[PDB]
Amino acid sequence: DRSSSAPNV
Amino acid sequence: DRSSSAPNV
Amino acid sequence: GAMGSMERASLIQKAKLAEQAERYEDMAAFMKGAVEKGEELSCEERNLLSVAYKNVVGGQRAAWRVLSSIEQKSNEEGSEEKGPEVREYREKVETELQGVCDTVLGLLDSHLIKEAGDAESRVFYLKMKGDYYRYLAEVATGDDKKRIIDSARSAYQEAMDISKKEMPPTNPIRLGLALNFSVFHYEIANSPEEAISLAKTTFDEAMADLHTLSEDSYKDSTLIMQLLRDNLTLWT
Amino acid sequence: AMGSMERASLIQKAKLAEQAERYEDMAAFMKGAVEKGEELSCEERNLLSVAYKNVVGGQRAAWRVLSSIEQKSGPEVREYREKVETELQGVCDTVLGLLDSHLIKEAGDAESRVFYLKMKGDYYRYLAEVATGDDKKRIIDSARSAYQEAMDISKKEMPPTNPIRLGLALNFSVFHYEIANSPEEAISLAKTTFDEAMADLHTLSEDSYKDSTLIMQLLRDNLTLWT
Ligand SMILES: *CC(=O)N1CC[C@@]2(CCN(S(=O)(=O)c3ccc(Br)c(F)c3)C2)C1
Ligand SMILES: *CC(=O)N1CC[C@@]2(CCN(S(=O)(=O)c3ccc(Br)c(F)c3)C2)C1
Ligand SMILES: [Cl-]
Ligand SMILES: [Cl-]
Ligand SMILES: [Mg+2]
Ligand SMILES: [Mg+2]
Ligand SMILES: [Mg+2]
Ligand SMILES: [Mg+2]
Ligand SMILES: [Mg+2]
Repeated sequence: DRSSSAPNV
Repeated sequence: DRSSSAPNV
Repeated sequence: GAMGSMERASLIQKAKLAEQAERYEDMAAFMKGAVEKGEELSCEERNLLSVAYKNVVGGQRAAWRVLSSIEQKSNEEGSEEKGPEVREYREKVETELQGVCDTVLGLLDSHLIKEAGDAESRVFYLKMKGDYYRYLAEVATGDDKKRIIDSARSAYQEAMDISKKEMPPTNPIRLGLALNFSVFHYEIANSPEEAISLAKTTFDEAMADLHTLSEDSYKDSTLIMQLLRDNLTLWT
Repeated sequence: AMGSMERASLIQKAKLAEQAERYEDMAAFMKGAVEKGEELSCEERNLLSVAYKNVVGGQRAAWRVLSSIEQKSGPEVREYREKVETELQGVCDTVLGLLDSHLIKEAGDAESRVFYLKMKGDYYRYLAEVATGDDKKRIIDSARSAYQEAMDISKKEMPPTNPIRLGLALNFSVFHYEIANSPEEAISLAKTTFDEAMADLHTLSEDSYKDSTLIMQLLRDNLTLWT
């Protein structure tokens, strides 16, 4: 997988 | 609630 | 840029790439370029053309419906302040939607309908003409509305007449046409009786010949028949 | 046309566009709002962020699909990948342009300063994802510098469980891992961020609890992936 970055809140 | 038309195959 | 000078094969390939990238606006632009090379489209290529524009106009229709709902909720609340912004933005989205519809109808008229050989391709394109006039009808309000509805009906009826003469009752395109014409009757032309009668007849005649239907079209045709049934349940 | 619209109308239209899932429109409305020259509130910064994140997000997804096909491999896929890439770079340049010309200032609260510097880091990071030249090195340095400045402010001015501080730290850790080939720093930053945040979680206001716990979960998910 790719790393997760900050999502839309 | 809308009727269903043909979808993408 | 400048698709007129591009190889037809390259435009088709780029449409397939755009599909994989879920870039439907690009996909539609590539297929428009391919049509403008002036050769007929195969069944596969007609599918690419259809998927591309259906996804583009589909997103616009969804957005229009959201905005129209907000607009009417605002208006009926009748508050002294809110309403102009949502109206303006609904109008903007509507104008873009009409532009895509006009592009498709333009292609059908200038390149695809006249030049189609076989019945299958003729029915497909006449169905598509019906569909994009129907999408125009969804947002039409003037006296232009009546004319748009008549254009949709005329396209669908011509397609129906050919499909009945030239195509088996279980043919996917014939079925897809019949489904969409029934939706036109119900949702656009305020003719629920005709909608139900067409859908019911289409379903029964398809089911009667289902044992003859080839395995290659089985999935598509049974899906349409299920939607006929789903609509019939909704409408009755 | 945006210049002639009132600021309040642009904000309203951005909210309408959000509801319609029309993110390109939403971004254009928020760009117009920024260009009115007044500061953005927390809520308005969210609108700006969501709009451009969704636009560039779609382009990044498409670029990855095309780049994958290209690497498996006529000129078509290369050409089309280049086209999508150029559009993605255009959106990044627009955002970085707005940050530089209007949003990043010496003044205003730490939260807004950190937010905009984080965003600068993010959009240089997106440029870095597709960069290949010597421009790549410069782009990476620009991302790092933006993130580092944001980190320095956040450490001095903001609690460890603050959502923006956390979001910054998460994205900087991703930069370390995915861009700068620094897994040790990525893991160490993520681990330290998580522990320090959890240690102070009992002091965090309830209005930030959901956002902060989401970021902390992503820190944990990344840590599990990276180790
Ligand atoms: C052979 C040919 O010209 N085709 C096959 C597929 C398509 C594009 C979509 N249709 S349709 O609109 O007639 C249709 C859509 C969905 C389904 Br399940 C269906 F059976 C037909 C014709 C172009
Ligand atoms: C108050 C303020 O300026 N805000 C609140 C939301 C946002 C928009 C994007 N972030 S973020 O990138 O710092 C972030 C994203 C997701 C999550 Br769950 C989070 F906690 C922070 C700040 C602008
Ligand atoms: Cl507008
Ligand atoms: Cl291209
Ligand atoms: Mg050629
Ligand atoms: Mg009121
Ligand atoms: Mg109108
Ligand atoms: Mg003004
Ligand atoms: Mg390039």
